[PDB]
Amino acid sequence: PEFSKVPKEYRTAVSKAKQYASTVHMSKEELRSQLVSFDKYSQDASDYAVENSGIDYNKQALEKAKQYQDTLSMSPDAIRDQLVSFDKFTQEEADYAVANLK
Amino acid sequence: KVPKEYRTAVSKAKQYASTVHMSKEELRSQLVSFDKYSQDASDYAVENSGIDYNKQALEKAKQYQDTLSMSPDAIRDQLVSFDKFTQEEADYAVANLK
Repeated sequence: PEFSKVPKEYRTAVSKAKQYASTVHMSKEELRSQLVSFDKYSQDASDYAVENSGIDYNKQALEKAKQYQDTLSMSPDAIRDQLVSFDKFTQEEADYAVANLK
Repeated sequence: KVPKEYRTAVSKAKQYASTVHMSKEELRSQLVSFDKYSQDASDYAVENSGIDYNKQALEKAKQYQDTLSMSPDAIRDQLVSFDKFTQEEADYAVANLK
């Protein structure tokens, strides 16, 4: 749905989604839950924001993967499972993240 | 009295405490592996940046609760087992969840 025909709330949710993605490295599902649970956006505004904020979730997975590697010295395989099972990144996002680790 | 690099490590440590919310042990490792500080500069920074690790545990507890819809008890275990916060930091964090 085009940006100009969308409620103000959806545009504010997009602004908030961009803030979260630039600071905390969330998967689409983590961000979807954050916008509803913390910011109190409706499910529809959150669902719109996670898809329409220009977020590259492969890059989000890579940044989270680097954090796990640097803060905890977790193995690439342990990081891949954590990103999928726990953070709820897709398998392809987690595979891309770990292929770009040290 | 302290080297410039110890003071920039403190300034870097404060940046993580305002946006990322790492435990002392996660931050100690981060400053070395990611930021390329010496182990001595990192060990100094994690203790001398005025960081409240109780507050860091609470901020990280809120992230788990809202991003993953985690229960208070699952968050408590996660903060200790995964994040390496102390038990006292994790107990404070969970007691302060709404």
